[PDB]
Amino acid sequence: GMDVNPMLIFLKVPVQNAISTTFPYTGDPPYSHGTGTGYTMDTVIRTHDYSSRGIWKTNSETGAQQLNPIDGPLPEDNEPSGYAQTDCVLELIEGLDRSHPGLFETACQETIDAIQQTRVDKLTQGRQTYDWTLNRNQPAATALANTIEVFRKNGYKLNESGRLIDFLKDVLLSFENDSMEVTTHFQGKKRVKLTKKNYLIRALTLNTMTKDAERGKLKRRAIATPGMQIRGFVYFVELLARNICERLEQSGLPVGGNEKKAKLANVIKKMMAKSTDEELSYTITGDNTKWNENQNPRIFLAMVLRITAGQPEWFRDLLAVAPIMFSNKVARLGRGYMFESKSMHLRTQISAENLSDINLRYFNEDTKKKIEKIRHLMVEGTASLSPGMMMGMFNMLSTVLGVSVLNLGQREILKRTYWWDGLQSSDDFALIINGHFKEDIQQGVNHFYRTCKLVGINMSQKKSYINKTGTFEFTSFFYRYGFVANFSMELPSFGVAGNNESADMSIGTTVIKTNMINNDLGPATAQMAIQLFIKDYRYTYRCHRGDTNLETRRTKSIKRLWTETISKAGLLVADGGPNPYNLRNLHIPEVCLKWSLMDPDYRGRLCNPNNPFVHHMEVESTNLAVVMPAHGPAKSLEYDAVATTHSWTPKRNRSILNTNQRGILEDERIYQKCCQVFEKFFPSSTYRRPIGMASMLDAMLSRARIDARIDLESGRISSQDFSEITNTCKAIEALKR
Amino acid sequence: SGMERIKELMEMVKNSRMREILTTTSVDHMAVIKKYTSGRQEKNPALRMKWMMAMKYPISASSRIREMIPEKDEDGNTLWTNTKDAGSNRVLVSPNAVTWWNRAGPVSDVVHYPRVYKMYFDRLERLTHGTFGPVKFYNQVKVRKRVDINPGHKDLTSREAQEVIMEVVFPNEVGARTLSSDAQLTITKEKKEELKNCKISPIMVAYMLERELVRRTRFLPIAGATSSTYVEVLHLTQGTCWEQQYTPGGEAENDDLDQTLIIASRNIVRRSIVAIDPLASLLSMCHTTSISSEPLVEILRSNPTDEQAVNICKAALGIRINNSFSFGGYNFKRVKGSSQRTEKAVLTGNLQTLTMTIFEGYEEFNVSGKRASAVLKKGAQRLIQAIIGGRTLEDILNLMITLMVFSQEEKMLKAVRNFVNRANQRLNPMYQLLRHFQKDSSTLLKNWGTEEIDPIMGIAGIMPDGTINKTQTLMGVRLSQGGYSFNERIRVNIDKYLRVRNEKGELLISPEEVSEAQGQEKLPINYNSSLMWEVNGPESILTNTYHWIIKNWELLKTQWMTDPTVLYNRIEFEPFQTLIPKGNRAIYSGFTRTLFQQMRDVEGTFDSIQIIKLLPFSAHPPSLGRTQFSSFTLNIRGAPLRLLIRGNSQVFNYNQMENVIIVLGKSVGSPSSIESAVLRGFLILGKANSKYGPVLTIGELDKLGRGEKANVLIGQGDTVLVMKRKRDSSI
Amino acid sequence: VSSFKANGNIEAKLGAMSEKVNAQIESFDPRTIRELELPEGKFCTQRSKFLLMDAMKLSVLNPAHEGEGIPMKDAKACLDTFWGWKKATIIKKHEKGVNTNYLMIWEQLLESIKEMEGKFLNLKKTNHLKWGLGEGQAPEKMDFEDCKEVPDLFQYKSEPPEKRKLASWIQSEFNKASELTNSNWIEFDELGNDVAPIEHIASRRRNFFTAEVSQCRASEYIMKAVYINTALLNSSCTAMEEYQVIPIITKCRDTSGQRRTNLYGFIIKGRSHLRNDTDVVNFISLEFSLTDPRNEIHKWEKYCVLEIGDMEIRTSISTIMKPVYLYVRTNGTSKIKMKWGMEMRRCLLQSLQQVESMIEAESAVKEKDMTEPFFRNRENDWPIGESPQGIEKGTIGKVCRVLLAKSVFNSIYASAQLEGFSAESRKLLLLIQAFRDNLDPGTFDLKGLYEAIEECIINDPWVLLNASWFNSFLKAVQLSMG
RNA sequence: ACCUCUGCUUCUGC
RNA sequence: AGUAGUAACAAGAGGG
Ligand SMILES: CN1CN([C@@H]2O[C@H](COP(=O)(O)OP(=O)(O)OP(=O)(O)O)[C@@H](O)[C@H]2O)c2nc(N)[nH]c(=O)c21
Ligand SMILES: [Mg+2]
Repeated sequence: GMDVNPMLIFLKVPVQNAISTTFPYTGDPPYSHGTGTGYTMDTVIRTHDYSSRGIWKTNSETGAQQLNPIDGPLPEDNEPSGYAQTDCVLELIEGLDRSHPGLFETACQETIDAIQQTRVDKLTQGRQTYDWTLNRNQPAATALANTIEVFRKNGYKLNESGRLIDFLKDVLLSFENDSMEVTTHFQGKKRVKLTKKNYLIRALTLNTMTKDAERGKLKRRAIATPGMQIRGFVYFVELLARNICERLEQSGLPVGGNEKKAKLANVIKKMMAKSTDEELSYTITGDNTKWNENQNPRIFLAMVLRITAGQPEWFRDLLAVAPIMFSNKVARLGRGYMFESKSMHLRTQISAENLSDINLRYFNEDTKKKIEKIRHLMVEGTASLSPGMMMGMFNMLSTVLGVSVLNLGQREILKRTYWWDGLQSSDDFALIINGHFKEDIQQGVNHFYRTCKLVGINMSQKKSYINKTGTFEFTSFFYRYGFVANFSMELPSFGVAGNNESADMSIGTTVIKTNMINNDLGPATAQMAIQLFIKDYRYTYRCHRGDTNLETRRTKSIKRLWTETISKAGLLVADGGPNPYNLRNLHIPEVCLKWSLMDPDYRGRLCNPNNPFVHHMEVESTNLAVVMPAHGPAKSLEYDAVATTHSWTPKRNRSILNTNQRGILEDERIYQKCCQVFEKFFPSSTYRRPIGMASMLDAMLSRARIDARIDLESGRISSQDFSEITNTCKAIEALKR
Repeated sequence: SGMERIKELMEMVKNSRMREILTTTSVDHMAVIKKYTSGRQEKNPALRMKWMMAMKYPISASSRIREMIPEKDEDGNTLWTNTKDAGSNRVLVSPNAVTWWNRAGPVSDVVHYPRVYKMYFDRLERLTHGTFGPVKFYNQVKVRKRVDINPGHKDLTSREAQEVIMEVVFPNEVGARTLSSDAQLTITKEKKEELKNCKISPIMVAYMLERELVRRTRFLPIAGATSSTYVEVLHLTQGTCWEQQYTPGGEAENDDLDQTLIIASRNIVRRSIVAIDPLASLLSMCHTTSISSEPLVEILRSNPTDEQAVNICKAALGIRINNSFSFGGYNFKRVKGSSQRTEKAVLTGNLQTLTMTIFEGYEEFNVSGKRASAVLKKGAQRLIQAIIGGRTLEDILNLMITLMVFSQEEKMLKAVRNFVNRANQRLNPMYQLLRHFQKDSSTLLKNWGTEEIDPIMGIAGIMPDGTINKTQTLMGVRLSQGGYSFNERIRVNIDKYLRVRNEKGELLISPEEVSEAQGQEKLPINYNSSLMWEVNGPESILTNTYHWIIKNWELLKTQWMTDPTVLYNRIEFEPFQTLIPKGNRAIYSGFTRTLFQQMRDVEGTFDSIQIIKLLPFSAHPPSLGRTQFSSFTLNIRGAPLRLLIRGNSQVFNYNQMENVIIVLGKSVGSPSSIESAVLRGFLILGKANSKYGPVLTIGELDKLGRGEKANVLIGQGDTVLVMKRKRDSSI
Repeated sequence: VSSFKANGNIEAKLGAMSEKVNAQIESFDPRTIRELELPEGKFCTQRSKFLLMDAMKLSVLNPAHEGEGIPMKDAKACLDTFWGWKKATIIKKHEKGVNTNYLMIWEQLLESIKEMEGKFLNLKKTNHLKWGLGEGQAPEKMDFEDCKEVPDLFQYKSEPPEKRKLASWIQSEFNKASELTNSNWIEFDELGNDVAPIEHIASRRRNFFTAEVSQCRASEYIMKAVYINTALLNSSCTAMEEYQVIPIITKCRDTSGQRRTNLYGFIIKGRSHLRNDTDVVNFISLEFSLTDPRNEIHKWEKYCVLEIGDMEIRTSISTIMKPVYLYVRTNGTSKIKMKWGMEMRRCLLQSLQQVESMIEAESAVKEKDMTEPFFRNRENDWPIGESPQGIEKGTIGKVCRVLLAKSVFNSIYASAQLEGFSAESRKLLLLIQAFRDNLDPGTFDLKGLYEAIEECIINDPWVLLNASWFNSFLKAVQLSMG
């Protein structure tokens, strides 16, 4: 009667060396269903509770109730606290300035240069963005377009320069307007005038939603998305902080996996060298609890002013904007709630805005208590949220704060029987504390921990632990006298990526290859991963080998291609061909690998540049996929592939056809039309964005004229063309009139 | 032509909306509206594709597909529809359309494909003509380094590649700025020629040209050769416990070969200095070593590299040497005098401590060059005076700057406007101070000074400018002419200890001058030698030595008991000696052998782990010493690691739970309260005792007496009861 | 801020801050810590989408018949191998269902199969089938203004899950999952030819791997999952209004080498207008078994089990009639669950990567490939189980199958309970490791860590088993220490 | 009872 | 009923 228990393997195998078995990433991760309104309310409440002993004010412009815990009473227990102290923060930042002579000045000068150079279109980069013009989320570029358009209609157009800073100027100046005008589509189109207050509340709004597909957690949590007014200001603050973090050896940001690992190793090595043989050394595997909910905009305002000391006032004030806006932020409360009647078999949606005055009879006890606490914070359908940093976004700048505490631990500063150093990456850290005896270690850990509390950093006492230096964890990297592999973290990336036939083949082989190099994917398993990938690709894309008797919508066409091909080894897998891959050729694009084996006609069709399937847009987004790792944010992935008829694009979602927002599809179609024809005059604009104040039309007319002339006096074109063009140009010229 | 595009435009401008857009959207603002979309980045593309590939028409294609292929195929499949994709004029089509086209569509010619996609096709060529050696199994530390990932680049910056690609693919859209460099121009010519008449999308051409032209890098765990042609196949050549010997097809860069030759020569020199007969040992290794299966001897015969270690090897082999070194692409030959290496700290203009070596002494330097030459004088961080000549004023510029940098003066130190990369890896100091003052002399020249040179109607001058002046110049800078016999290779001789002298008997090179920097070869070095571990590298010296001890432990143990001094002198421990600082080898040996004798003397206090740990440190004629050691320093890649005498360290620890010795994180297998081999002339008895007085440091055990037991802070926070032994152990 | 200069600011406030603000370290000794507490309640019940150990197949050796490959044609050929049919009766009630409806669905299905022509089968929307598939069960949607006054209008039930406690069946299923069958379940697609020596080395190791894994019962489930989820996603997408029948098929090969098609039962897909990735498709599963549920009813709470026939067993000194049951169930899944089920082959990679890393680590120190030694010199060198005597050890082959089964069960029983349990218990594992490495581990709030683990153990059978396994590990480690 | 549209689009940040 | 699990699905929207 033997019962199998896979955990018993750890009797013999050190946990880190079989750590892969503790990561269940072959199953579907948890998803939220329905509203995030409950989590949002939760967060708003918690953030206020942790700062509750501060001062309340009513904001003159928004009327929002605003809690200020800064320089409040000192923490009295180990609960998460927001009572950060300005003078303590400034001491740490000054200590960091001292430790890095000239670093702040340089990082500032690089930011000034960037401010001058940065184009409005930088803001086209980003994901879902709250769009105050629609009071809805939109893609970043669309949100940018909408803000620009509504601005110009209301008389703000410094951004016509094309420089980002001029758009920022427009943003601040927009807040003076008596009555910002937008247009709704009634449930059609209609002019709406926002009160100065309405507009300002929208400008300061974070949209909120719940985070799906996060691993390692029983319960769901809320996240937030800021709008366009703040985004450009955040851009520059974080650029400044990034410039600094890059020169901090204790910063985990912004370096990636291998480099993060190198830097951790370095810091152990550094530390160990700097210690004496008689010192103990311990490592805290450290997590901060309620990071987002306990950092404070007012503190980041202090950090920015201090970091930029001595700099031009225009730049300082520019950088200070983001913190100020965050101090004055509000959260949208989400989609609301669904209600149901058993007796009457019906169900209904209420809005988050409804929560201001809806009868409370409909709600469970928990939710009703939430609404009651939230009500005092509500303003024009939003909840005031002065404390905290719900949306995050100051990753780099909060990292600077954490590092500043690490930097305090130098022996010449402390002059104690202990000292410390380590690495910081947002709300993960590793702390290395040294001293002569265990009681020095405890004291040093208390010093570090209490200092953290004085600046609103709260070490999770449940998630953190301590041991003698030698082993530790940091962001699911496991160190046992050197980093070990964690193959299971990467398991979700083994599959068909779902970009297209061409991209997916290259992504699939590259994933195997990078895991062989980086995550100790053994060669036997790597071979099996090829076989399993090929099978999944064939089933997904219905591109089973041409000699197989599976029935799909594709099989008859692929069989013809098969029977008509001489060199079958030349056929791409997506064309019913065999798999050519083994370990040695994983880095070779399929098309290259089979090039010499292809029937010339097949190759010639496959690679016909005239084909109507490939969708090229821009050099800078070519051969790029977005992948979502198991942990952390979505990432651009470069792949190597020859553009062929397999480099196609799946269809767009069509749900918008049934909505008020369906007009947008037509506007999109027009703009693309305009941009495509523009590119026929200026091919180079798919590589490097063109610059100019000239209209698109004037630019194209001047190009056509000069091109027709050189065409003529090169021989390429006849006179009875050169006439037709220059004539057509003059008609366009007049029709423009 | 330009015929149909203008007709289209005409057409569009007839429409009022489009005319408004085209007239009121600047070129700048086009960047915004180009990305205007209702479509969002798919958050779960894997799921979505699985869902959509079940559908009849999941693919979106240009509407012109409808005139290009049949609506239905021979089998009745609809291939396209007229449904517009949301937000465009593309239409919804079946995957059957893709296959149709691939069997029955318009055939194109593919002459440009190999050329446009050369970066990719080259990979296949290198593999098709690669050669496989065998697989070996061993544990090797793979250290994470930034490495090159794309062979065949042109080492352009992103600016210079952009400029080149604009000239090649879109010449009329270049704008004002056109190409400086001759490198840019010659690339432009070639590419223009190779890609003329090319009908592949200029998007792909530009994308490929950019990938191919710019040196790109990546941070990777890499144990062997770091050249890009090796990085490219790292997945194939390197595993956790194995190496697949392999040689890519095609030629190595001369730069990679030169770099590897220097690394090989240094390794050979450093290994040889610790042998009883250095010259014999160096010659042996020279004669067995190969780089990519080329004999080192042939390389040394035909390679012009002038470097100290390289020149020692050349001397040994009867090859004539140029007694010069290169710095910043210019060959330097010291005429008279000499100087001294000194490690000292330096506050730069950035406000930065950066403590690398200085040269301190009188040194006349003749400096040859591409198009220039000069007669630099140098004291201690001094430019005593540099007279420079060349074809162009330009060629006098490069070298002008190089020489101010090379001087090490305070006026260039306190004139810069970090010392590590982001991974916090130390960088080349007296090469980076050049790189900086390269693209920005400005501060240097206006912080250098000037001088009022006499009429002496011959010696011109250069100003804080680049300008030429009559009887002024920079501080110690001149512009004259002069400078065949600089390049002449001389016959030298070399003694048993690697000292190189000319035929007149004058000392040219000594092994101690050889740079101590432990680099990483770009190409594979095989020493093929009994004097070198099969697995290269300093980390591997550590793991291999301890692995070897452990696996031979039965023999080595009885040798330890019966015949110590033969064990100490074994040749397998000589590589390890190269990791021990020269100045510590003897004292460390003395300490170790004494501890081992105490272990022998005090019976029943045997400890195999302690013996294994300390054994390599025995391998040097011992010196007498009072000093007690709590650790021994090893130098691994420029960084001291300390191995603790008592118990476990990060470098060497025994793990009870696995029952293995772990060395720099790698298992190398496994083999009373009284500790006999930790302090010389003391025993550790066990836990400290307050009933034997207060706690002394180690360096205060000084004045105890036979039998007299103390409490000691012995290491890593422990306090123990020691006793000064009654008898002694001698060596 | 511009004029600020620091002067003891941190030191002053540290000296004003309560000593209750501290990070006191508590020494961590696994010998004096308690086991995890599991929840109490009713016994946990089965929640796989298909039967595991209790499944029964009708199969055809070397299928030839008209339309080999066409699922329904294969299903009829498998059905035709069975002669023991008999009027269906209910023997184990779904207490909360209309047990009559399930009987009638079976009869309807059998009849419709009997009479089908074509390659697909869509069932009539009878009242019994509409009930089973939750037709019309969604409340009618209305504007709030039009129903705000209804007395019982209320927030959707949004409460912690009901707790359930461990039962023995889940460990029993796990044991079976890690066992060898005499069928090869996995057929792999081709590689390019081996050319590099390391490729040849890898293929030898790979063949040992498959020879442990392809015959493992866990691998049968993989193939069941991949087939069921693929067919249900394709059908979900293309036949949204149809009650489509999906036969549950796998194909294997004997150790003799002969092909075999296997029919386990059928699925009836409900309507499938799946929009959000969590949106549910209801389905009915009807699966053959020789297991009598009445012996372990807590395992089968959601099922209605029918008796549908008899199976002749014949040692030709006796012949005995074995009841054939049909396990019938309403169930549901989503696009997100179907997608992951389609990818369950990745479980092979999680197991074999770990096994391979163990072979490689030993190879490094032995300076040679330890594959053949590991797979051939079957010493019991890995603790993988426990009997009443004590810890039992197995070969690397056993390890491969146990790790595969763990991975496969993680996929079948994916949950937020498992996610949080896994992450939090991992810290406790690492603390034990730190003690055994002599690294003097300490905690800041061990009590909090225990609660963080324990709140994740609610009602999921796999999580309850994994919690049990952690405790057994803790006890084993404790026994090996004090 | 019919007809039509929709299957990521009022909800996925850094 | 069932899926699920702190809130949802168990078709939605529009026309007639
Ligand atoms: C600044 N230099 C450079 N140099 C010689 O030129 C050699 C090459 O310069 P380098 O760029 O530092 O290279 P190298 O030292 O080989 O680099 P590494 O040892 O880090 O691999 C030096 O090792 C040194 O012998 C000098 N020699 C003398 N006498 N005086 C000097 O001021 C200088
Ligand atoms: Mg956190």
